[PDB]
Amino acid sequence: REIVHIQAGQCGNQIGAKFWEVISDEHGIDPTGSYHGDSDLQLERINVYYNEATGNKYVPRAILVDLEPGTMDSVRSGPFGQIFRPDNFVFGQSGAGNNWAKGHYTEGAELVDSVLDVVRKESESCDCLQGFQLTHSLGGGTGSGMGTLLISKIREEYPDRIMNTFSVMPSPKVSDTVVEPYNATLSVHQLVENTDETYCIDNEALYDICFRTLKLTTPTYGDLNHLVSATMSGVTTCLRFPGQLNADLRKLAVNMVPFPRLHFFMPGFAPLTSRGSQQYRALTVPELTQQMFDSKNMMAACDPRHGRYLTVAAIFRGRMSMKEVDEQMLNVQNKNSSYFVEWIPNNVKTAVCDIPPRGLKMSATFIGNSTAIQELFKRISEQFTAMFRRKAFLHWYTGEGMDEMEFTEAESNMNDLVSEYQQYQDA
Amino acid sequence: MRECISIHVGQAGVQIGNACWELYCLEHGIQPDGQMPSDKTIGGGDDSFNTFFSETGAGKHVPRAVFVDLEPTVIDEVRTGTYRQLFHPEQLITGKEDAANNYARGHYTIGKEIIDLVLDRIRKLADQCTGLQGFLVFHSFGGGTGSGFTSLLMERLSVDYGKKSKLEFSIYPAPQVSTAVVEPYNSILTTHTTLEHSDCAFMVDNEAIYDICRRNLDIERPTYTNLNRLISQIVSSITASLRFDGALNVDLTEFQTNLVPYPRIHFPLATYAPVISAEKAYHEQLSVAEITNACFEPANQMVKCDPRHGKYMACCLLYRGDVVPKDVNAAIATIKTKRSIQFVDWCPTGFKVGINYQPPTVVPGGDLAKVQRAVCMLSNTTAIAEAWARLDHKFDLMYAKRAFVHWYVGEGMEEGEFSEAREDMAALEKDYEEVGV
Amino acid sequence: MYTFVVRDENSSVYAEVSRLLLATGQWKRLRKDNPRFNLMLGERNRLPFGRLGHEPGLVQLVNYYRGADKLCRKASLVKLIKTSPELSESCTWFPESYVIYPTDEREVFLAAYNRRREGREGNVWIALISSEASELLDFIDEQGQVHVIQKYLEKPLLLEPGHRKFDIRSWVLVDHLYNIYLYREGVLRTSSEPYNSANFQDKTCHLTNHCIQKNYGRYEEGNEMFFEEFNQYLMDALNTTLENSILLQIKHIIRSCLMCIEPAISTKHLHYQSFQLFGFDFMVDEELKVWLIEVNGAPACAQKLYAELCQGIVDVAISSVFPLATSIFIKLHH
Amino acid sequence: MEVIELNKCTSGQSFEVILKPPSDPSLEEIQKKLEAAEERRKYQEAELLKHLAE
Ligand SMILES: Nc1nc2c(ncn2[C@@H]2O[C@H](COP(=O)(O)OP(=O)(O)OP(=O)(O)O)[C@@H](O)[C@H]2O)c(=O)[nH]1
Ligand SMILES: Nc1ncnc2c1ncn2[C@@H]1O[C@H](COP(=O)(O)OP(=O)(O)CP(=O)(O)O)[C@@H](O)[C@H]1O
Ligand SMILES: Nc1nc2c(ncn2[C@@H]2O[C@H](COP(=O)(O)OP(=O)(O)O)[C@@H](O)[C@H]2O)c(=O)[nH]1
Ligand SMILES: [Ca+2]
Ligand SMILES: [Mg+2]
Ligand SMILES: [Mg+2]
Repeated sequence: REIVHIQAGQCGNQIGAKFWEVISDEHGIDPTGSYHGDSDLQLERINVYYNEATGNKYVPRAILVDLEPGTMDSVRSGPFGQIFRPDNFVFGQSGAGNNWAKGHYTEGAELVDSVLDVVRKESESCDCLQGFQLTHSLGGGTGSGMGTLLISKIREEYPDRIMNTFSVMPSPKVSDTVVEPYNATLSVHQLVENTDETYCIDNEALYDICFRTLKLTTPTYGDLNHLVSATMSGVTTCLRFPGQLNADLRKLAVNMVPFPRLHFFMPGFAPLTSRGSQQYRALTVPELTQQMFDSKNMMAACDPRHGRYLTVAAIFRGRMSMKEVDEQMLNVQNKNSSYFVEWIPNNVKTAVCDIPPRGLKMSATFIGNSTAIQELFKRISEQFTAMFRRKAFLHWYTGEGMDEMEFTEAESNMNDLVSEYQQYQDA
Repeated sequence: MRECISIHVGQAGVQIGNACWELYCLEHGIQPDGQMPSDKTIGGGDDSFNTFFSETGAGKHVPRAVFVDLEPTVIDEVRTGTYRQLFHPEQLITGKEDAANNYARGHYTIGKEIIDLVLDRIRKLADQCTGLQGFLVFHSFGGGTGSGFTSLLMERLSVDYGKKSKLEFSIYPAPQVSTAVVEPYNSILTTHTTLEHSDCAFMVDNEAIYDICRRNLDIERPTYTNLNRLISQIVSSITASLRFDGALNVDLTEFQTNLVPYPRIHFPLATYAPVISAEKAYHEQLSVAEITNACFEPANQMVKCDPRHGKYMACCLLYRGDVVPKDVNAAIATIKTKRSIQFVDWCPTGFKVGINYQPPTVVPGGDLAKVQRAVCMLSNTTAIAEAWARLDHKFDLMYAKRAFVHWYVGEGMEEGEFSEAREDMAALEKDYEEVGV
Repeated sequence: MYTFVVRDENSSVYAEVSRLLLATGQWKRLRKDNPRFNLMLGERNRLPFGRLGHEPGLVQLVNYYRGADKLCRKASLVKLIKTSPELSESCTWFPESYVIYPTDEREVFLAAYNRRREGREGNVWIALISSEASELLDFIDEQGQVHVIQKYLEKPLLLEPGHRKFDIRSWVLVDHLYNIYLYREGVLRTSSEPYNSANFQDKTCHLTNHCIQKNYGRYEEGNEMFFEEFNQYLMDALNTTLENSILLQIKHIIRSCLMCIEPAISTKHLHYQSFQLFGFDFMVDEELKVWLIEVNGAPACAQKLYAELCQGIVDVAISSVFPLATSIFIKLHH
Repeated sequence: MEVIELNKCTSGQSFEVILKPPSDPSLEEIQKKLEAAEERRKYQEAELLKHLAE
């Protein structure tokens, strides 16, 4: 089951590049594209993400997209920049200027066909394509505007394939422009309809974690991306290595999505660690279980005690007592059963993988479909309404052909999403 | 001699099939390459073991079995397994993508594009038979393939083989090893559609097997391999009468006659004893009275329930090892005065007993210790309905909110089939109630 | 931190138990339909026993014994007593009874009715109380449900002053190990009006229910004499104790009834465990010979004894299975 | 008490002990169910592509 990776825009390509850097090390692949590992566990399901060439060369099944060559040139000069298939570098020149309209309707529409030709070329090589995964931000123009355009056009040509996304949410604490709430709201509207799985990666949470927890006075996008690549590696573990639980994109969706619109997941991770700073003490299983469930470890700035878990997917990595894992996992549910909906029996599913990530003897990645995620969308909606009630900064969009009604619709659909999450919180 | 074909559907069905046929080969002395030195009728015959094995002129004894799975990874391990020479390609069928834990995807969507192929591959086995009794179907309740494709197959077999009997070996879902949250949906759906097409079904709750492995074999975290090798011993005990010389349950029709007075109530409870750890340093071999008494302990059942608060319709005792009728009758007499065994008024209170002198075989390197005498009790007790109650409750909880329903409707299934399936289960729970109290 | 649920709101007894548990700060009450519980204070009808002991990582306990209705139902108790070899055809401590279905063993009942009439001895029975078999059979058929006919004890022990009638209520607790614990504090639910031997129509001095009586509160408070007073009365009025003259018979009948059904309800090797509080109702004749009347599967306690008993339940039936961070019972050994 | 139908052989022996006496759809319909569900998938996919076309 092959997965086609796509990364759009500045953010998408920077986390996307970091992602391929991390897992390539886990799969024993070097920047040259050659395998140099010791375990066969690394190569059993390496076909999910990597295409194999002659001489046993492994090339990422990745497509790099951007409306400006700035960020993508940095990738190509980066550490693993050479591993990527050069023909998969599809880019424009104009940029999107943090404008959703430009990325979705004008500037991006001019480039989207070139991308879909690459997607089609990869898909035809697949023995059994299971779906796609996208990495992008929702605050910009390209990754947000053109990203959602690609998703819509991919669904049209591959309507029976799973669409997954790693969507970075904007935050005033880490803000490029004032029009990010606009771009985000417009994008959420698209994600609710045309994705089966979306990992909500809040920049607010990534900042607070770096500041409050990791004690980084002034975190950079690099510090933020250490957390993302760690999370991205974890949530895809069950897909990249032999396992029984959530081994493919579809089975994951069946177990995580009780209702089609409610498919926005809170990622969590433990132990939280900063770059460079190596920890010498390995966490006990009770510590991993306690931390990965704590709000301070969630990648989405939401309080899980303000909502209820519809479904949960956990994955412990490293060498540990799987019995102790089963016990601690059962202990959480039994101690805090109120925070798990009773009308979905056994909604928590745990898995274990022998291979830990780099730097850590053991770790645990959390994936939760909590109703408390609404706090994220409500936050975007408030920042959206604050400007939209005065029609502020709207001329950037109407100049690209957009009407005010399209904003009102996007606003209404996200407020609906909030109310739907609220419906199952009081069930 | 009348032949029996074994169908293995889904991951659970295939992997359990591997455990059973592995065990069969060791019981009959058949080697991994299929050669059976003891069989002196080269190229054919009509012995008792021929019920499960056909024969080639080359002297190979191949299982009368078909393996089907909508995803190749599992069966591929059979194609390259230690018994790869035992079967032939036409017996191993594999699709591209699985049913993704979805009944509707395994039954309607993906089930439609392979049902004709499987039946053809089954017909090729049936043509090699002189007197086909029927089929033994191995599958899970939880899986999309095990649930979805099985029900479709069981429907077509009733059309293509109307006169033939069809038995089930079903794996009842357990959270401790569950792979999906919607397994309760898949279980009710496949039960409803298969009910009228099944003559006798042996349910095995993974929960029960899981705790037996932990309690009696001292395995902290039982793998599927640990579960399966134990299950195969139970299955072997049940099918031993079809593969060995005897006069009890010699054909499929007799399973229904002896265990299933009422058609819908065709879920006999299985209880096995003794289960002993191979790593147990010192073990005192248990007697006929002790192992027979263990057949009435819920901790030894394939499904955890309380037969005391129900009623029996039938009861078979299948022994393997040093056992004679005299000891059994003495054991039954003692137990009868100690335990609560209530039969329905329209049934005689008795026990059909079967004994094979050959003690139970154990897989070399397995977790089970060799024993001098073992027993498997097949009792049709209304207490097994507790499993239906557990399962239907979880079904009601999720369906009240219509959770995950869209996955099934998205495959062309109607939301009405959910309620129709649940209504059939509600009637089934009532049938058990009328007979039980 | 243990967890529990409540599915019987009318339970005055376990309403206090739930209160005590929460007051320890180590027990948390969940919702009715929350399956992740350690303890279940279940309902009286259709308690789902089949859904117990199937939660991994949880040791589950329930305050009811499955199958214990065979002892707590009048029609069942008679059958149990008459069929069970341990209790036999005619145990001396149970009144001669018969099971009668509305239009079974009606013919058997009349056979014994003749001996009493053709012997010129006491021939009064109870379902209403009467000495004519025809008056009774016409009453059962007129009600609708199954009833039990039973020999009426015509020579009951009578408390003085007052010449009254009474019945003893003993509270028994059976834990998960099936240890039979008799509560040391029982109660005599006495009649306030003098017992009338001739007129059976007046069921106010024949029936000693706490509701019927409510001369209420003349001799003792609320028609409830405790053991300290009843014992003192026996010593003064009969030169004997409560232990000797009655309690040995009570402890015997209790020990016998539960041993009889132990293998049918025991949760020794089960996937879930059970305990339960019973309320046995006894009857004493003039010769100080105790008679079993019935058993209640869902008994209520006496206001004075609620605190002590409800606490007692927590200690031996609950806290024994779920320990936290001299005794008021009498262990009937076996 | 009463043992009956005692049958014996080299492999073993069987018998019965009594303690106390007593007191389909056609191929047509199937193909109709499968194809009908296939149409419902086609309609659902058509409505999607229609919606996306808009
Ligand atoms: N006892 C036992 N149970 C198994 C085994 N394999 C899977 N199961 C159970 O089967 C249920 C799921 O069914 P599967 O057989 O895995 O799925 P499937 O039949 O391949 O159908 P798909 O969903 O299309 O993959 C789970 O609840 C498992 O606990 C096994 O080897 N032994
Ligand atoms: N065989 C008998 N001989 C004499 N008196 C009897 C009797 N059977 C019952 N009684 C009297 O009738 C009263 C009530 O009868 P019973 O106790 O059978 O009804 P109940 O079951 O509604 C009361 P509880 O709520 O305590 O269970 C008894 O307390 C006793 O005083
Ligand atoms: N975590 C993270 N977020 C980023 C990064 N770069 C931009 N963003 C976020 O994405 C938004 C800006 O979008 P951007 O990626 O620059 O738009 P695009 O390049 O035109 O698609 C802002 O809300 C930023 O917080 C990055 O390197 N890491
Ligand atoms: Ca031969
Ligand atoms: Mg930018
Ligand atoms: Mg499978």
